[PDB]
Amino acid sequence: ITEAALVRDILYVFQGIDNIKMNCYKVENLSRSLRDTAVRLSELGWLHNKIRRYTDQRSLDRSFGLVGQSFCAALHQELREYYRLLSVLHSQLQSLTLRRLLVWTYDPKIRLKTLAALVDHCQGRKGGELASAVHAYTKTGDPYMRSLVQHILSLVSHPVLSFLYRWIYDGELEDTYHEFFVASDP
Amino acid sequence: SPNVLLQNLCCRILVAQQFQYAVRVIGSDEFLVAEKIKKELIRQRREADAALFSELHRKLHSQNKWSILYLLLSLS
Amino acid sequence: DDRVLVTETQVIRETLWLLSGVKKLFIFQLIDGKVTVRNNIIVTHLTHSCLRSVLEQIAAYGQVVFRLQEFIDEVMGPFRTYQAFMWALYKYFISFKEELAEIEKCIINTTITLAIVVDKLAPRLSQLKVLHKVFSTGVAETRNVVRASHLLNTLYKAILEYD
Amino acid sequence: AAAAANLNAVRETMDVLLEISRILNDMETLSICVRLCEQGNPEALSSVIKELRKATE
Amino acid sequence: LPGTLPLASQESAVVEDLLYVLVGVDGRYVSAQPLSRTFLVDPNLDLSIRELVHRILPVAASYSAVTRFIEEKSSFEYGQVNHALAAAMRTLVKEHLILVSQLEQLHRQGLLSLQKLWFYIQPAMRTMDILASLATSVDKGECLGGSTLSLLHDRSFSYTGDSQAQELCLYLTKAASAPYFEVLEKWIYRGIIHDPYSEFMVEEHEYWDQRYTIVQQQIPSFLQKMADKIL
Amino acid sequence: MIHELLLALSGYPGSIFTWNKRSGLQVSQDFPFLHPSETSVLNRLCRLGTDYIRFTEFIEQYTLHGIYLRAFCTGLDSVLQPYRQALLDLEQEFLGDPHLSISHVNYFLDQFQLLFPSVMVVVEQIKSQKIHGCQILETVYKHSCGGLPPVRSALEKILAVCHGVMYKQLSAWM
Repeated sequence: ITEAALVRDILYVFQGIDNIKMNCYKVENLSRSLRDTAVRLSELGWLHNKIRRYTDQRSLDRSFGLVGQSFCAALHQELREYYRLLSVLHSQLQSLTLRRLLVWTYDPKIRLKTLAALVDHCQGRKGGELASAVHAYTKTGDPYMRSLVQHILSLVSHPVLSFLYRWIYDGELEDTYHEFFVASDP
Repeated sequence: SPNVLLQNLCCRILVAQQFQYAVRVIGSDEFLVAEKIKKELIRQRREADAALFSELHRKLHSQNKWSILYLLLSLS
Repeated sequence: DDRVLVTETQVIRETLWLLSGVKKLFIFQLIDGKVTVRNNIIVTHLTHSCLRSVLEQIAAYGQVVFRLQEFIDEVMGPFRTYQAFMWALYKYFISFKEELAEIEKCIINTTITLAIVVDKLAPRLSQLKVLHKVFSTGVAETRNVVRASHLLNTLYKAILEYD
Repeated sequence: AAAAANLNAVRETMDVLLEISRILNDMETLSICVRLCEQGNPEALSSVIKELRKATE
Repeated sequence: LPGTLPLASQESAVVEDLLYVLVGVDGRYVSAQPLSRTFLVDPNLDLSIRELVHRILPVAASYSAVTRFIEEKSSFEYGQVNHALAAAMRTLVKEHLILVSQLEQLHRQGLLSLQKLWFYIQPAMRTMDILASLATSVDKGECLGGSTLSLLHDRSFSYTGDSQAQELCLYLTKAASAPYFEVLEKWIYRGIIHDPYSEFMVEEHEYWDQRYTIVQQQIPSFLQKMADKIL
Repeated sequence: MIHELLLALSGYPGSIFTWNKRSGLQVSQDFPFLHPSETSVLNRLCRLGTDYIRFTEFIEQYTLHGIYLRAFCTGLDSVLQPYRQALLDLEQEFLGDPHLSISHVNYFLDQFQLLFPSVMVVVEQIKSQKIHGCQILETVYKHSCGGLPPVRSALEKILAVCHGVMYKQLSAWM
């Protein structure tokens, strides 16, 4: 079991597709100095399968609402980026090793650690209450996270500021799902 | 050959005194260089450009290399 | 099983001839007034079956243009209406032929492959499908006064559908 | 035939190098620098280029 | 079985084993022991190797005690300073995860003898020996808010002539004091005091000598001169 | 195999990419030349092809009748235009450098993968409830207030051309 085979499978565990199988990705021989780094590197997939499933499960029912969907949609432009980096890495496997991969995927282990922990803090939040629970992640100070979440807020809070600029200049609120904080009585 | 190339480079950059100074100066790994370039790009940030640079480096290998990369990094 | 293993550009030239309405082509050999793809055609790629798929669609378009050319032939070799009707059809073909002929110029003298010539011909393969339905009511019929009345009335009805 | 293939490879390598320079930022100067780098050091060449640029200014 | 193995070659096996322990993951021969981390190398190894290996490992122990300060002091029950001090102390660990990669690439070529390792890590043995002394002087006396900013102004004055460990402790203080200084720019230019965790020097209450009171603990000891004009 | 796939994503199925009338486009079985891990991403990629085929089959069939159904399909091809145009491009990039893998091809679709799914049930509600007449100008509108920016920008185009019919009839009557 060479080192080139593990790099062949790891580039697929980064997506969810499983030597390395499926909560840790227990690998099943080879030397101990290899299994440990594989277990560590594969931790990026378990952060990727969870975020993709959340966006998918919610992209099925229309019960989430306009604010929720916007946040869910914002989780795809931050996944195309993760789907591009893999393509450049994939073209070099034809040289890179596990040590080289660590200096490559050290940053996207953080973005895939805020997003994979931003979709759990706001689970049942439907409507503006979601745009208020992705704003409670800006009080963090970390200049790398406070400048990422403060961008998803700029997309999630666009539908909210769409009702507001409607319910102020025209006074015609319209939301079949109850999101706006102004509730009308028939 | 190398001396002629240096003279041509000095001419492109621009005389005899400058060429003499260049001659005196002349008379006077790859993975690490790539990591340093990525770190410099991060400081500049930006992130998208760094991803493109990694793809470009792989293409160059597919088609010495460390020395060329170091000169480019110095120019910044 | 043996196959001819034709090149790639040769197919586009053949496809242009099918669009032109010419017969006796190494590909799309008709048998009973129904153009049909051959069976030994294969390219280095496309696994010998997708080619039978993509050609099968263009063949369906050849039928629309081969039948019309058979119609114009049966008028040249004093109804004053069919003869006046083909002159409109014939006039459309010359202009349509010029676009197909022009493309052939850019082939001998830029890369060109299958998926490009088709999408370039979208606003034509659309206009052509209409004629397969307008003319279908001008061919399914005996007296000379009912064949010309029922034809001329089909147009004025088919236009109000597209308004 | 073989010579033509070598020429195509050199042209492709030069284009890739130019793109890398633009990202970290002419072509004739880069070609001269690449030939010098292949012969042999890199830090010294960078210092000479910087000094020449200062003199031109 | 390094005992039944030649001398000049087994050194190249330790340098690849030792080339991992510097990252944290356990190795083949140089293993770790359950927890200040103490290691064991092997019973039957050459005397002129172990006495040299045990000189490098104080950069592994000073790393198995800083990454345990990052993975811990980033919680929300610490304030807005024990966070930034744990982020600006995480950019460095990245720059140590790269200095392990370059040698690996060089080793793939045989150019890394054990005697050559003991030279390259010399700076990474001195930096990881400062971060493993702040991460133990911040937990000795529980510091959060201001007292964890007084320490980073005295541990930066004690190194007034080193210039290799003062350009560092001046990067931590300059980064572990922006969150404290972003509420100060709300208390001087306006009256609002956010300070969700009780860490700022001034706390409000609920006829006016009792509303806002100076807290004595959370004074940064470099604003001590102007501890009155602030309030 | 690249040019083989770029046709399968166009509406032409072959031996490698079989076609089933119920499930949709899918890979037949394991292939020795390619890796056994790709057999998944393609299946993830075909979930897009099935949409275009089931689209164009419905577009041609025109099926129910009424101008507002004719114009809906007439507009439905307009939103579907950037899909085709972005597919012609993939061949050009592969014609240049022969070092691009399926990963990059899968990456290029990106926007189409998150658009078709939301614009698939709009068609299904029509063919499953016999939505006849001008009632389409609401069934499409009730889904125009969606959160997804790309969708909010797609259906609005269809409503922008479907109104052209009413605006034609309305002015013809008034």
